[PDB]
Amino acid sequence: KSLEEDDEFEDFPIDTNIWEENWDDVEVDDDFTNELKAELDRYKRENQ
Amino acid sequence: MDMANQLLDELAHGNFSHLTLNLSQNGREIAILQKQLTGFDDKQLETFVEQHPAMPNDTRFKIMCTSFLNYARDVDPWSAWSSSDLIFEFYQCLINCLINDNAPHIEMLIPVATRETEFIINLAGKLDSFHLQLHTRSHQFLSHISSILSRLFNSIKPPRGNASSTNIPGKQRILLYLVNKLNNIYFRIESPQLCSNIFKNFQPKSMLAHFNEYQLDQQIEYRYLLGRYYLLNSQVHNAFVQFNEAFQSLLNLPLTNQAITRNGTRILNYMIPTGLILGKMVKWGPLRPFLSQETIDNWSVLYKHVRYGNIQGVSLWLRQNERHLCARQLLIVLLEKLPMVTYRNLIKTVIKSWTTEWGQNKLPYSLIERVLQLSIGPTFEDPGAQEITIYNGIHSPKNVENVLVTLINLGLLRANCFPQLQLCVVKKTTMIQEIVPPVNERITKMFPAHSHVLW
Amino acid sequence: DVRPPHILVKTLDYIVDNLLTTLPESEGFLWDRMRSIRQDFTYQNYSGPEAVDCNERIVRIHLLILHIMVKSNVEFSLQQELEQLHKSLITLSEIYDDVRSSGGTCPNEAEFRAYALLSKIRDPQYDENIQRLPKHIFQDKLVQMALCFRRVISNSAYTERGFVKTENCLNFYARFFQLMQSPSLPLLMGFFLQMHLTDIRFYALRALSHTLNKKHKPIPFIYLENMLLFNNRQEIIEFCNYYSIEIINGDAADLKTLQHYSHKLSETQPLKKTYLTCLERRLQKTTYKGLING
Repeated sequence: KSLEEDDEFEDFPIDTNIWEENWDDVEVDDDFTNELKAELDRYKRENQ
Repeated sequence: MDMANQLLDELAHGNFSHLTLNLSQNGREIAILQKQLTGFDDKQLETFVEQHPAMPNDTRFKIMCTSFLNYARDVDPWSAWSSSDLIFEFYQCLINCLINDNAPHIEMLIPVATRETEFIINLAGKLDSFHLQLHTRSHQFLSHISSILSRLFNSIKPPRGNASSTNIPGKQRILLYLVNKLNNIYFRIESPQLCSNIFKNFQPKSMLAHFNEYQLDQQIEYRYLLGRYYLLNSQVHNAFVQFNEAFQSLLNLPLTNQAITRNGTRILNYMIPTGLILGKMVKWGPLRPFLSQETIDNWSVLYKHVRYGNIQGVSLWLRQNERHLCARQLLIVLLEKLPMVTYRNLIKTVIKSWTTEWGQNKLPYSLIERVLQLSIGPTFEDPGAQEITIYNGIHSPKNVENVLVTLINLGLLRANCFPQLQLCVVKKTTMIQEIVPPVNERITKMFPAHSHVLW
Repeated sequence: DVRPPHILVKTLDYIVDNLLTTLPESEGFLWDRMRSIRQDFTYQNYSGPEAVDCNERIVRIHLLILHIMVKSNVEFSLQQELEQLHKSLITLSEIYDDVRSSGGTCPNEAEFRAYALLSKIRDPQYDENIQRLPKHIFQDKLVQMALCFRRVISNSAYTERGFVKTENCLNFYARFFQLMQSPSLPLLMGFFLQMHLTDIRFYALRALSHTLNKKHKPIPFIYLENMLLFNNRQEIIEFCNYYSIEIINGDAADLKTLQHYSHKLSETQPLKKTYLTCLERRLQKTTYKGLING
């Protein structure tokens, strides 16, 4: 159990793009972003 | 047949087939040796080694042989503790036979030394777990092993500038092996800063012209430990290039064992938060074989909170994940360095609709204060949480100008501040990247890491 | 020649009882004698309860001395005080480790883990050490407070020979001065944090100056005094004069004239240590002996 959970590498007899190009352009409507946009609209309206 | 005389012949001619502390490989021969060596005092064993024919005229080598005879004579296979003095004594003598570069049978002794090193590390952990019952301080055995391996590491010299041969001496063949073993020991004894001497003297001692010329597995483990060290010193970019190159090199390895998958998981456990601090988010495709779906879901929740500017989200995620993040030394650095990315995305979404869509060049402090009221949520001052916490004591929506000032100083927001006007002026434009540039490029330009390929 | 533990306790009791109020005239006497108590503990290789109690209350006395010497004009330089305070915190940390390894507990450990977190407030070593301690030590309100201060004080632009800048630091000066005024802030911890007022103020004005356009008017002294919690105007005037910040109209600071990028000027000595009026006011409402006894 400790060999598999410990941060030290296990011993084994020895014998690519993985990152987002840009997550700023690929925008997805989020719940929090919806409440933030609504807050921007309400502030834009109380401050006319 | 006299088995002690036979063993002394083998050892005198560099045949170390039975020279090992592992009784699972040496049990029967060591038992016969123990029955035949019973009777003889220490001086008689020392004389057996001293007067043996063809024995190398090396005091440290003869001390090693005599120490192995004492071990074989007095070993108690039923008690690992009672035999520990013989085992560790013989191990120290064996490593002492490696300090001299021209020691007798050095090339044949090196594999023996690595084997016995793994054995004695396992036994040292085993005995350190019983430090209270053994009346020893914490990590005493393994620290002793670390001292031995440290002297061995110091004895390894850099190559002669005009060397006469391409022979890789076995002390150079195990250089990176010894570095990773020693640094792993320093991590397990919970004193990882001791790696600093080991990291500083690794490349100067190496004869290899390129770091990629070592075994790629040792390269992966070295980049893993170096990244963890850098991260212990809050150097996020330096750690990130090491975790990243480590995981790429692991992606090149053929997936022979399950332990390779778990090692990749160990790399990702640090590469995901380190990358996220630098404004980088993984594509889970190439990470499916190394991460469970629940881990991906967790880091994806944190990804959403950071991506859309939810500080309260980030602090809640760190609060729920506090215990395993502290175990991997991850909580503090994330608590400190995720907020500025989250703020960056918050004011990113604010400036997008406010400036590029609604055509307002000015950002009043009141607007950003309401936005921070939504993002931060509750603070130490607010009721319902009357005790201060790392998750409610740091961030407050009152400090609009401070957040803006740190965003501009980190190069994450290109804007001017007006404190007496209480507003923040950005450039009148429809392109949002001119106001809020890509965060990873800005961070990496302000904090240039060392060469990801070491040498 | 050496005091056993129980008379070291008797001696520190004598000090807490009879020397604390002798005030900055007895600072050298106090520091030397307390150092002698700790040295007597090291002479006997004793990390028992008496050594813990003595090092703890001695640390508290150091924290009180930090504020007392600075409130008055007596000493200015607290190098030896901070050195012996730090060494005492290291002793306490080691003893806490040995007691935890033996299965015991120390009731005041969390408080002095916080003080230890404030001894070297920019050293990541103490974050590393605090993250491997038990959850009740880590989640203690005092340790949480010290951690919050370490986060708000972190600055990616902190400049000093031998200091590697780290990414995405907060530089939350406003939050720092908000927490320094908190009535929940333990007074001795505040005294410890007063050592960084000048640095935090310098990097606050630097970071703010980088955001102002070239033709921006000087920042009024009222705004900077409420923002940085200066005790009076003479302090912000002496602060600007120290860092060569041009004072326009006698009340405003022209932040673009701040040419320094490090709080520590290369040739001159550091500006003398200062204090906060709120913490002195809190000190006058409570006794020295009360603070030292917890």
